[PDB]
Amino acid sequence: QPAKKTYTWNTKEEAKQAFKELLKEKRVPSNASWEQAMKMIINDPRYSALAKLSEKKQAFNAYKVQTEK
Repeated sequence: QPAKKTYTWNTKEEAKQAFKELLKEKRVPSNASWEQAMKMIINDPRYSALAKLSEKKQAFNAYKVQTEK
């Protein structure tokens, strides 16, 4: 196809994993707002790892709690 490469997810852990790993690669800070983290991660196809934005936010919030303390 005329474009970049797309990722594919089948298990909730894999999709949630790409979203969390997506924030890690985006260096999202633990104090980033869903807007800053979501945009920095949406630019990446990993954002498609989650079909619901509510789960996308839970993974982002969990991502900050995993890179804090």
